[PDB]
Amino acid sequence: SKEGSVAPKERINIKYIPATGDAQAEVAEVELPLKTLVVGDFKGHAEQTPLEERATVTVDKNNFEAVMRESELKITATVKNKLTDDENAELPVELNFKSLADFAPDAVASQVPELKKLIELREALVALKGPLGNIPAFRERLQSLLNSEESREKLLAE
Amino acid sequence: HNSQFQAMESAWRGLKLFVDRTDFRENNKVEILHVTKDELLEDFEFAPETAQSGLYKHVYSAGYGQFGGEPVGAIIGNYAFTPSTPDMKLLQYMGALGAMAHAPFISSVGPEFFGIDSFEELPNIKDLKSTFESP
Repeated sequence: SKEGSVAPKERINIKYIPATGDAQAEVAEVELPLKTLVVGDFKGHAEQTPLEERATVTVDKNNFEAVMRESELKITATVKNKLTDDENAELPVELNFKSLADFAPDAVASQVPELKKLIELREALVALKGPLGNIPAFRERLQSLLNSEESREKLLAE
Repeated sequence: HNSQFQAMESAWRGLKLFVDRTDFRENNKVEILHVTKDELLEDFEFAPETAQSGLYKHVYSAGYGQFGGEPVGAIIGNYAFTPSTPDMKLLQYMGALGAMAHAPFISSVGPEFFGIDSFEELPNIKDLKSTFESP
């Protein structure tokens, strides 16, 4: 960290060392944004901490998916069971919401294990419809399964 | 195509490419110094200080450090630099010479500087930033 210089003399000795600079820190009167405080019940319980210790979170369009994920909106309730022939049956659920698409029935039914087997039932039926009507030899062996009733029921349990 | 002929043809016909392009009528001159690259580091080992070297006499004092003499704009290095100690000791003694006479020393690195030993495999290098952070 030393500039190469010459021996000093009656001749003039130019050297290059860059200087510290003068900033003179510029004024900037920033203005006040119209800040609102949305207050109200945003989760499914009553928090045990008193009000003077809990915090306010700032939400804009870019971080709304992160504020919703870190809230852990866990909605646990007992709802009516309409998956069988019982009218007086009930079925509690367990919900974990991390995005705005978790309100949609694609992700609500995916978090209910009684509905994970019904979408998997439908996905197995959409898979059937493609190769069903293309090969006309499927109905030829439906009558063979109509004939072979013993070996068919042994394979349905598997 | 001999190593004594071609290295002494490129170092001399390449000067003619520097003489033919530059317009000497438009206030330009060029000095020609015969050193060898192994002699020059010995000449910086010769003097105890870079301000008493033999190359300092031709860059600074015979040119710039002279009443009425024309000063030196830049030093063309007709060299092939390695990253070894006899070529980082030279450039340490050419950066200090270039900071005294105010003239940058321009030269070139070789194929072996990048560690390829044959030059046409340079675009095959997929990360050149990590090559320079080697011990």
